Amino acid sequence: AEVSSILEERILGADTSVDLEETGRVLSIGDGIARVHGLRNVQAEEMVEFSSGLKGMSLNLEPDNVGVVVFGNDKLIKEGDIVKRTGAIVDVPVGEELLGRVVDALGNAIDGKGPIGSKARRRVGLKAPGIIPRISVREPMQTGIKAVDSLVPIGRGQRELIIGDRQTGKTSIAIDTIINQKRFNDGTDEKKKLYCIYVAIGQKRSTVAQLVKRLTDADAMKYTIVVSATASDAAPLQYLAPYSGCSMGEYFRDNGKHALIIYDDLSKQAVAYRQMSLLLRRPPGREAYPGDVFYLHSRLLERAAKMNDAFGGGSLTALPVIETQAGDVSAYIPTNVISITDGQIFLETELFYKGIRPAINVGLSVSRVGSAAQTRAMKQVAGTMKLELAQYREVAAFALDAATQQLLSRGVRLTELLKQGQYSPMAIEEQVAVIYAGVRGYLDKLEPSKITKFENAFLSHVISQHQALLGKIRTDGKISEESDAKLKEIVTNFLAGF
Amino acid sequence: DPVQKLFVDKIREYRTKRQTSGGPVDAGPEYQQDLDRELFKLKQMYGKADMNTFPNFTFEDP
Amino acid sequence: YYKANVAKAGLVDDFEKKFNALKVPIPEDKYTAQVDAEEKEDVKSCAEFLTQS
Ligand SMILES: Nc1ncnc2c1ncn2[C@@H]1O[C@H](COP(=O)(O)OP(=O)(O)OP(=O)(O)O)[C@@H](O)[C@H]1O
Ligand SMILES: [Mg+2]
Repeated sequence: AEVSSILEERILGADTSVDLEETGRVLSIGDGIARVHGLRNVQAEEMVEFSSGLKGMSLNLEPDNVGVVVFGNDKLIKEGDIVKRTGAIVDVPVGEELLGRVVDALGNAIDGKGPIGSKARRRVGLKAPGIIPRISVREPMQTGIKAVDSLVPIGRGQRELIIGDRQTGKTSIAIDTIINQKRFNDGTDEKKKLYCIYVAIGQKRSTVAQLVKRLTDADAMKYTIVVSATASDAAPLQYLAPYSGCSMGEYFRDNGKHALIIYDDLSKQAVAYRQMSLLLRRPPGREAYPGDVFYLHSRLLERAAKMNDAFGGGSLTALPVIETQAGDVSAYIPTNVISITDGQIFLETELFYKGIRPAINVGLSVSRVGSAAQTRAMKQVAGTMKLELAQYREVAAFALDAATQQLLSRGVRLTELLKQGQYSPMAIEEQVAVIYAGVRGYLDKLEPSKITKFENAFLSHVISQHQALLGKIRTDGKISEESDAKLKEIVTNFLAGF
Repeated sequence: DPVQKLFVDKIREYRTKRQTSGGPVDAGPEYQQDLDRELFKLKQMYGKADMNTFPNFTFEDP
Repeated sequence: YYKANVAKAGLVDDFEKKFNALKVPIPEDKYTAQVDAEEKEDVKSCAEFLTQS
């Protein structure tokens, strides 16, 4: 009954205003690109609209016609159609109204659930913040993966890169990072809350549905936006989705809040851009990618800044995901994005199958911030762990004397310590406890195949009996002398009793 | 506002639909066939329990 | 809310009230009969083993 009534409520308010608008006739439509004739005052990369309510962007301004890319399906545009200029550069809704909503590349709700109540709009193609607004990266972005929080730490405002082959565990790292922020977002202080944005480019709708249901299960859509430009979405949408998500995150950083955006992948935005550019007839380049393929990404990843306290203090981290071919990191787009970003996280299939998951190749993975953007406890412990693994990797290819035998033992113990499961990120203090137990020669007595057991068991013990110690480590943010003595006695007692 | 003849025309066809909805008008067999299809799908996905009152458990001690 | 989005609010109200009235059972200590064992120990470690030692 009231269903029809709320249906009427929609008619009750319409768009009576018909205006005198500039137009153009579609000389030629084919392959997703229209060649409009007219639109004399249409701007560059403006948003135009077609007679069927379908949008497009005027990308080419040639003397005789305007090359327009259609944001949607192309079968509905005929020749001699009508294109009306909307007089507005391409822009997307922004605000907290988008949190928990799945939206398409243009900010249209995609999961039903009504419309977006956004009260503001932001242009996708905005220039990056200057040199003066920024400030060096200070806080840590807690990822939950032990091997990332310890060996390749990520700060807030950094631009890490997750690069690997197909099916090595990149989206898994992204989802673990998203899920971990629940503990901070549930708390009270607003200086730790991190709103997450996930841009899904070229992924089939089933994958994004699995991902969204996984976030819902972990109750992580309270603060997540999902911008999906899946495979069946015209190339002009997969091209533009990263920029839409980056605007949704620029809104957060511009208002003193913190945001995390995860492009997934950028190697598919590159392909969509190449298709667009080849269908506008622009000359190809190397591997057929346009010449402006580096710019495409550099202008996009340069928006992940760390504003100083005069500009709000907000930040915007970025975790672009690249996909290499058989580990050929030396390809074109991989090298471009490698020389654009800060750190990197190399996932390798030889490590994925050898049992090391996440496959993070700690030997090659880097993080320019390194020291900074790491908690003092983690800084204390992960340093010694890093040295121990660095020494171990040198003498690992084989498998005598007591010193090097114990060095290999410690290396292997730490290696089996760094493993982890899926969608179970650990609090930083728990990581510190586990890594401390491992690196203070305690596990050297145990067999390596059993280490995982210990790990799990140990936490389930400390998480109940010694909540006070973990709270101490979190609050004070360091392993004080008394905290160290406690940790020592807890580990010594637990090891024997197990 | 009393001028948009299409506006009031849509509102009028609305009012007629409101009054005539004693049973889904112009339903056709597709109406019932669908209704049945997704009702059965939802029933299968949810469960087969006593879909009326609270079924009882009667557990077993350790 | 669950009652505010259902046509038969009465049926869900009845569900709610039956939930309010009906609770759940709890297990006991019959499986814990190992109680007896403790008493037996009170003989060895304190009467037989202790005295002989
Ligand atoms: N830490 C882990 N422990 C166990 N299994 C893992 C882990 N990380 C990833 N996997 C496994 O790897 C598979 C692929 O994961 P994921 O989708 O994260 O990789 P991907 O490279 O994003 O895949 P694609 O690139 O094809 O989307 C999953 O099926 C998952 O079971
Ligand atoms: Mg993936």
